[PDB]
Amino acid sequence: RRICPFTGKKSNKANRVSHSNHKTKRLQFVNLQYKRVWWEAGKRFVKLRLSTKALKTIEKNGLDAVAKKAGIDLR
Amino acid sequence: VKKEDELKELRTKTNEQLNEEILQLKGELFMLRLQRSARENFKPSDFGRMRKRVARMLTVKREREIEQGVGKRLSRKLDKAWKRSIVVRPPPSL
Amino acid sequence: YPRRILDVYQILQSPIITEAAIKNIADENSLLFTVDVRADKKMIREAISNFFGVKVRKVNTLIRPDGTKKAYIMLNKEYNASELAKKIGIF
RNA sequence: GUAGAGAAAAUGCCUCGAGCCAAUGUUCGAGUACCAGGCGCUACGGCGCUGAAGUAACCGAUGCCAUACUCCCAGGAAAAGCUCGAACGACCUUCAACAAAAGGGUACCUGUACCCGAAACCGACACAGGUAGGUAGGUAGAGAAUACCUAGGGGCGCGAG
RNA sequence: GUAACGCAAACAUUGGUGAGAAUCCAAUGCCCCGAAAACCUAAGGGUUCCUCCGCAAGGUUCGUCCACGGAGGGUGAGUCAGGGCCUAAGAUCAGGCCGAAAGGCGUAGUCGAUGGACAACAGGUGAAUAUUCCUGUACUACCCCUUGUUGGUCCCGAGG
RNA sequence: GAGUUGAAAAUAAGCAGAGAUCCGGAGAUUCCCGAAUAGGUCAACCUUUCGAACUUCUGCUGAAUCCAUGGGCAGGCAAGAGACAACCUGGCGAACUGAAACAUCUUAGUAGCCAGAGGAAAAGAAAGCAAAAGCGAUUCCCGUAGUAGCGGCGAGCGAAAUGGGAGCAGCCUAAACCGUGAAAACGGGGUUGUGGGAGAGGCUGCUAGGCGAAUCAGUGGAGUGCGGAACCCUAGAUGGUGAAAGUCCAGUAGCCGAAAGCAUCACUCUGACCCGAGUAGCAUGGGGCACGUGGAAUCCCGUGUGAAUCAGCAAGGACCACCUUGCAAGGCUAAAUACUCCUGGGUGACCGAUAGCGAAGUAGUACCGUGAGGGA
Repeated sequence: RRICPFTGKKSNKANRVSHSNHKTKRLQFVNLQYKRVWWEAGKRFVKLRLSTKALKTIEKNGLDAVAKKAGIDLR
Repeated sequence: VKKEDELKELRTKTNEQLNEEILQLKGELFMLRLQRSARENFKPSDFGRMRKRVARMLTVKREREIEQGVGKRLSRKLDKAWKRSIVVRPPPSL
Repeated sequence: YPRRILDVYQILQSPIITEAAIKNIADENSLLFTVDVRADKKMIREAISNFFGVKVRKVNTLIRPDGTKKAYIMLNKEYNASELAKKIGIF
């Protein structure tokens, strides 16, 4: 599923247009990733699927601050 | 006869009702069939009696246990356990 | 835990009354009955033995095509089915 | 039987009335029947009594031996039942679990009718059609072809000129 | 009131039944099939099976007859077949992965015979069932008791 | 309150004034399949050890690592699951067609599928309208108006404010501060616009019922109609009855009635500090607002950047200045509004068996189709 569990971001609809306006539909996906994060208390790896902006939010406000807004934790 | 039935069997107490119920649904149900009992000796009201008799019996066990508690889940379970342990035997008049 | 399916005290509907059954009473020393469709051999033999106080060498059962189970109930050489069935109104 | 982490498989020891593997065959099963034919029924169907001989020779299968033998390459299912067995890990354990012996005693569910090389399935039809498998008699013949027949089954549901 | 009446194996007679018979039953001939047009099964039908009655409709004619209509009956299993055992192709799939939703992949398992594993034969009987009922003679699986051994049982490692 | 034991109606035996049959409210039972749920399955069966399977609740435990998570065993009336005509919310999303062809555009965010929930749902209490005059959350009708506009400026698409109505209702929460370490996790203090904060000084109705006026004859199957003579009316609504009745019947106007259950009323400021942040804005790619990127505002989105805090921030159709208006990035909320598988009451210049629902007869039946499905 193309959903970041933290930001709640989805893919977006887009009628991506030619020079002549002969449209289609396609999805502008989210810039997700499988990546390890570093928990403060535990001090372990956490193998998660996040957005790029999720990283920015985690580096802003420490994991547990962010992770309360998506109920599930302790893997 | 009808209005009497509560005054009859609300006095008889549960373990009395077992053998009462069974004896009722035993003979005067089963024995009255067989050849439809002597061919001119049905008295077909007897089927009307016993069917309505046992149904009045089973209410008293049930309607008593509501006051205690139970609530139809346990009731069905103990109906299986009770029903599991029976053993048919000759009815009265045989 | 006894019965495949629990059914009843009841089970036995009625004995079959016809010309084949009467002859089978004399020949095989055996009764003939209509029972529950969900009636077992074991169940029938426990019922009829425990009812009349008679022994049962074997029971053999079939389902006539409407869906009502009829059972031949055979009796030991000791117990006499002619006189037994006489006192249940078949003779 | 033994070594070596090793109870099975595997590296070396010995020992085998030197023999095994089978289908048929001898007996009981079976002094019983079954039985060709005779002696009486009484009207549209079988049924009571009696009851002889019951062996040999040759031919012989696509059947069995045989999951046998030879040859070939394209190299020919799984899993439980079964038999060992030592572990470790659990349970059930001294009104008990596994082995053997005659005699006892005990015995779940469903299918079973009838058609099924078809007037009953499949083809709209009581349709010259289709439909998996089994059993395979005699004479002639290489033969499951053919021709004529047995057992068994039929004369094709408009007829007359 | 024409074409047709579904193969060119084939019928004939005597008697019977009955309101009525080329067509229904019986006998006698004759002829046809016989690696079938014979007798058993699997699938499928789904009561067509047997008995007594009826003949409006159905049956390419008739019809006293019927796979037709009405009424009543008929299918008996420890050993036959399946399931209560086993697995293949395939199916579904806990946790797991992936996907707007619906869902897709996929392991552990679980289903799934067309295969493995398992114990019965003859004679007899009867309108309609018979390895099922009867008679004889069998076999498989359990509970007794006589000897016993101290553990069994599952998992589990092998043979097969 | 008088005869009953369903429909077709026959028999047999029963139950009925000590009050059945019936009618209403509340309870009890409810085989098997089906969310199906002990396990399996070819729905209505088979196997069992007889069990709500699975998940969050709640009691213990104890993996690979301390804690923890997975997992295992328990108790559990045990919340959830499925179904449901239309209406409705959200997700995906056509094409034929129109443009006399056709790709922008139109069909349309329509049909369809998918998910969700209620009696309505959604919206909703101003970072809003509007213009120097003012208005005060939504939603629906009349209107403005086919006007302003947009548009291969083609086909077409098409607003809003002012104005008249229907109906009206407004709330709560986080931090700055406080206490029991500290963003261990809990209670109090406050939440507002032409700036605000804390801090320091039983009542009625419904679900059964009840009482309820007044006509007689002649008329040749039968009279309610015809000629005759009456009467009632707070009853001349209806349905029946051998032929059409205010007075034959059931009724109606009018009054009476509930054990039980459901609905309804019952003074200062350091201008300290606070003002919802990866947010707004910005670059770039889009969607949608009547508005096709156009001078393109407003609203929402992928990518990358990335503020400020009422000496503030946003809007007023690029944009800057000055005015005016409001306070975004947390939530909740009745009504007016939409609809009919359906219940009760009423009505019809509606149908009358080729009509009216497909269906006036045991019709989604017979029948056809492998199946979806069609269908007398």
